[PDB]
Amino acid sequence: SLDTLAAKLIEKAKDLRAGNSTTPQQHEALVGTLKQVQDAVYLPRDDLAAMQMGFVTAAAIRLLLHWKVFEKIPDTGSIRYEELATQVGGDVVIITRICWLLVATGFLVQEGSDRVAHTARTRPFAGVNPLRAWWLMGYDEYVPVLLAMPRYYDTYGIKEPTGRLHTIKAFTEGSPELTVGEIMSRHPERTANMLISMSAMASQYPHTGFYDFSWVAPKAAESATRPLIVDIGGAKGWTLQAICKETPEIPISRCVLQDLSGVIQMVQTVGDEDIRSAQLMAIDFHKEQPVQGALVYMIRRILRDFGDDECVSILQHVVAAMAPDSKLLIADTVTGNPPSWFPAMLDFFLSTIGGKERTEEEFRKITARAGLRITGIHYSDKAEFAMIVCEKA
Amino acid sequence: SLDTLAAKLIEKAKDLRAGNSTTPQQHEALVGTLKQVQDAVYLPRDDLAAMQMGFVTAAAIRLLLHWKVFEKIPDTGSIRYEELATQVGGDVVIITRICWLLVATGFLVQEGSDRVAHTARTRPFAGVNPLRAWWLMGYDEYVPVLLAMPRYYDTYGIKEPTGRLHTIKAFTEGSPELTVGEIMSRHPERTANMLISMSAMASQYPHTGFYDFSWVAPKAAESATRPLIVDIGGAKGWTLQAICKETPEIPISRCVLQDLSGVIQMVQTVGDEDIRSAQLMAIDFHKEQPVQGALVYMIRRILRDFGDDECVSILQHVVAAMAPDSKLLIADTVTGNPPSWFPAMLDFFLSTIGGKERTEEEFRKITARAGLRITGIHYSDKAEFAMIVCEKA
Ligand SMILES: Nc1ncnc2c1ncn2[C@@H]1O[C@H](CSCC[C@H](N)C(=O)O)[C@@H](O)[C@H]1O
Ligand SMILES: Nc1ncnc2c1ncn2[C@@H]1O[C@H](CSCC[C@H](N)C(=O)O)[C@@H](O)[C@H]1O
Repeated sequence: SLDTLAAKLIEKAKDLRAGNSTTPQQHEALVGTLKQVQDAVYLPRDDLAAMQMGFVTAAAIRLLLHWKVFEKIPDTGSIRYEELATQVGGDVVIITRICWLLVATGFLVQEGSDRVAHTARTRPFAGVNPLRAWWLMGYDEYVPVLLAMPRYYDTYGIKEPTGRLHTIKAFTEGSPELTVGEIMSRHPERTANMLISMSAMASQYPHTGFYDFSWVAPKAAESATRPLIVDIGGAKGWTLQAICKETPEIPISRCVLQDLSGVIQMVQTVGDEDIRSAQLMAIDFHKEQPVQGALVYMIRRILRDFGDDECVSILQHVVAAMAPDSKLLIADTVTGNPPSWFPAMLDFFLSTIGGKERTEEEFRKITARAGLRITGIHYSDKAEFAMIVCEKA
Repeated sequence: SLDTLAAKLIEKAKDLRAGNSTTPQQHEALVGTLKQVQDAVYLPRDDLAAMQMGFVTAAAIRLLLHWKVFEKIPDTGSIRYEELATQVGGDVVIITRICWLLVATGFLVQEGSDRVAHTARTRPFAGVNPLRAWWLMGYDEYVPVLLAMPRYYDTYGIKEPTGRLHTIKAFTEGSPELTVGEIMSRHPERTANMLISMSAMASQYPHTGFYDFSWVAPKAAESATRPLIVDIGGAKGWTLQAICKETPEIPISRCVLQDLSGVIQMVQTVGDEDIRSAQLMAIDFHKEQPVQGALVYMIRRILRDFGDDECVSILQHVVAAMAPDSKLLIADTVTGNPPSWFPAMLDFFLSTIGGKERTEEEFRKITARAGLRITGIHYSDKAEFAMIVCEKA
């Protein structure tokens, strides 16, 4: 309410006067209450004007990024607009007008009428760091695809986008007949930033803590030879390392990391001593599962990138390798009906490449097509991210 | 400070509890305080999340609008996603996934597992109305232009765009020979939407209530043909209708509604009997004012669309048509320095069409260059909006 929002501000202001910085918990509670109060107070004209302001504050940030303006405003203190314009090589009037938008929305501050300064909200834009790369990748790569969606569905019909061909992304790029991978292969720099981005995306999901792997240990004692955990598309093997650190009774040397050859060779050359103790295999999980009869096959944050038919193809190759008692674990969001905001947004972004976040019933459909039955679903603390446990039907 | 902000929230809360209802001014003030709270507590990750939520929500709204979903969701009650999908002729799965984005933020409500309902936030999208038209103008006609700004300034240099030709909008449209008004005026559905949007946001752009016209009604008696008010670029004459309703002794038949040929022809097709009884007239105000000796020439929300020199040239044509007792009235946004929140947003948008928001002093310098003397400036008490009353120097 208005009063409880006031109470959280009074508390913040008092605690700062006491040299006690804000808790992350305290911060999320304050911004959540603000949003609640805004949703209660704002009328539709306020909602829509706030949305339009969001477009122009992002466009202003993008333009000042392009002009290298945030780098020229010093981390502390200020710079005169005239001096900023000289260093940029442009007209002080237009540079000032763009800065004034960000002054009016609290991103920058003016010291007098003559000078401009960073705030905490703009310092991440003044140099190299993951937030600035994440920001630029969302803006440059996704906003035009979002704007192209009405035209996309005009062309293809109001139908769920499911293939690796004719994606919204590739359509936006002008090459719907190519895969996003064929398109990105012609764009070195953008391929570099797409690799930065989705490695940062996997940083946000827990590797362990919500699923008990210890049932592997008695199987590992009964059999000295059976492969234990096969990580299909496991990137640099960090999930396997975390699992085996968590349960030392699972020898990483009896686990298998599968990925693309370029990923495996850099694991062979730079990864830790434990991940190099594992069996490392270049594979194409669209075509093959080479390890036969392992206790566990794990597919983590992969199926979300693909439509139902491509997922069933991936799963059927694994099922063919499974022994009757093997488990296939899918680590992904089991999105709710209706979904919470973060998975709902991620699902919208996945629609541009042919993927989606699946409900429990949708996961049951594709696992059954592949000859599997879901026997448990174990949820993490994060946004319905879960371990789906499957056995042969 | 946080403490003065909390204080304002608390006193707002008390009046509501105490029975007194929120006046329009108090609503605008509370929204302003909530924005100040946002600027004071948001961190970069909150800004990134808000940018992403705004862009995704806008794209979901635009798609569901384009698909006629909001039209098919009943005004109250709920409708099954399957019925909705059948009625719009689309796949229930992709329609649900998009609705789920709006459900997650509270724009739509989901009932049970399979029904969806409007809220007050989405009913504006269900049919044609001024607020929806304002939002569509921003989103369809300007958001793609924001994305062209870096290329535009790489093409023409980092300098304030002040020309009526080669605007960023015309650059994006591919029509270097045309002003923005001409571009819009050549497409019937874009024109129709623009006309409807001119009644929106009366909270920023009031049509009556800040300037007294009753002095015109005596002058009406002094002649039978003398034009009383000439509405230069008056769109569909909404402002003339509002003036003539407020002062019934100004007959609309003695008023002239002027606009581009494509706009004025559409006004003929969609206008009611009242405006069709005025004198409609195609003009080009960059080159002419063809009505000589009218009592009042009104120039409402025109000068904001053009740069200084162009505004002087437009005003000069009108000055040349004025009789000695004529008045030239400029109705427009008048903001401070730096601009307030809403004019700051519009100033950034207007840079794409060669215009800007202005202070009172900036307007005084332009009227002086045009040979006008300002005899009064009558501000709205609810908006940064004024009537600037002028006569020949
Ligand atoms: N056809 C293919 N065969 C094997 N691996 C592939 C593949 N296509 C993509 N990959 C790999 O699959 C991974 C998807 S990102 C998922 C990584 C990891 N499972 C996690 O915890 O998030 C990438 O590392 C990529 O290199
Ligand atoms: N060269 C020109 N000659 C006449 N009208 C023009 C014009 N260029 C733009 N316009 C008109 O200027 C108007 C700007 S929008 C302002 C409309 C109205 N006076 C109001 O305040 O509600 C539009 O209707 C547009 O069609």
